[PDB]
Parts: sequence; C-alpha cells; structure tokens
Amino acid sequence: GIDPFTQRDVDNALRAVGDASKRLLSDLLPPSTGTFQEAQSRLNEAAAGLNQAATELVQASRGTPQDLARASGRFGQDFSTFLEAGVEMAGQAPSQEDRAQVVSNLKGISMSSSKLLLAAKALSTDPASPNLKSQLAAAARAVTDSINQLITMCTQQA
Repeated sequence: GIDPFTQRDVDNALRAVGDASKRLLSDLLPPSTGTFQEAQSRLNEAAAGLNQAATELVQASRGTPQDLARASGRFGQDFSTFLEAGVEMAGQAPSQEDRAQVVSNLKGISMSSSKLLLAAKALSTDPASPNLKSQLAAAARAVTDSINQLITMCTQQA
C-alpha cells in the first residue's frame, strides 16, 4: 500500500469546492421553493461548520501535512453543503439586483475558500516554509470573513 490521504484530500477539496462553485453559481440553480427562512437557517448551520473547517486548516498548518489533509478533505466537502444552501436562498431572492448581489457575495467566499486550499496544498509540499503558515491563516481569515459577510446579509441587516 501507499501513503493514504495526504495529497488526495487537498485535490479532493478543490474538486468539491470547484465543482460546487461552478455548478451552483453557473448553469444549475436549486429550484427549491418554500420558505426563505428555512434556507436562511440551513445556511447558518452550514456556515458555522465551514467556519471551523477554515479554522482546522489554520491549526493544522502549524502541525503536520497529514492534519492539513483532513482539514482539506472536510473543508471542501462541507463547503458544498454551505454553498448549496447559499445558492438556494439566493435563487429565492425576489429582486434580481439583490439576487445578483447575494451571488456576488457567494462568489467571494467560493473564491477565497479555493484560494485558501491552494495555500494548504503548497504547505503540504513546503512544510518548512513558516511564512506559508501565515498566508494560509490569512486566506482562512478571508474565507471566514466572507462566510460571516454572507451570513450577516442572509439575516435582516441593521
């Protein structure tokens, strides 16, 4: 056997995040009709987990590439659930101006999460680069920022 789950997870994350970001923010839209607050709540629950997923990349970046693997594997996977909920409520937006706006926010976190993963991947091949830890933490902070940004907007913002 070979060394399992160390490089797969960092690519698998891009697989999940990338596909979700491309298939949901383009072409395919969740035709889920019902209560807006349901998708709102569903997004909130999902976000809370993804917030930790980004945190996992942070804690793992200062540990081992093998931790980064599981951090990557969850981050990409959980992002799907987050995005699928976000795009769902985005499609329920009555005004297309707001609809396009919320999609723009979704892109912000979709891109940032992708950009974060790239740092984790690089840190798996370059684990002796201390600066790359901080770059990862910075990108993770950006992801978490975008998550909270969208979550603040999904609720009635005052």
